[PDB]
Amino acid sequence: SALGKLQDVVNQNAQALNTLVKQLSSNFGAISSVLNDILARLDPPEAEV
Amino acid sequence: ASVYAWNRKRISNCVADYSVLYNSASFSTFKCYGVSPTKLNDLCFTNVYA
Repeated sequence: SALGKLQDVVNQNAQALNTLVKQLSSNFGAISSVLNDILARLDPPEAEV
Repeated sequence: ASVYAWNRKRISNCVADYSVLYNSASFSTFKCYGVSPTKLNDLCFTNVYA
């Protein structure tokens, strides 16, 4: 634990990036979290929503 | 079958041409909710139930 101060910075940056990528897998109330699935499954009037 | 005893048929291990369903005018209502009617020929599915 001598070099904890640098390790905290590295861990915080990696954790923030990891959480940012994990947020892509959430649908946020939509039918799916994948854009390609929405483009392939729906017409533009519902796809815009 | 009647609505209280509605018949459920499993559809699996087949290639489906949905274009004959869209282009047929015999159906008074042809309304899809979670998928587009014209994209049905381009996707693969499982757990199809009628």
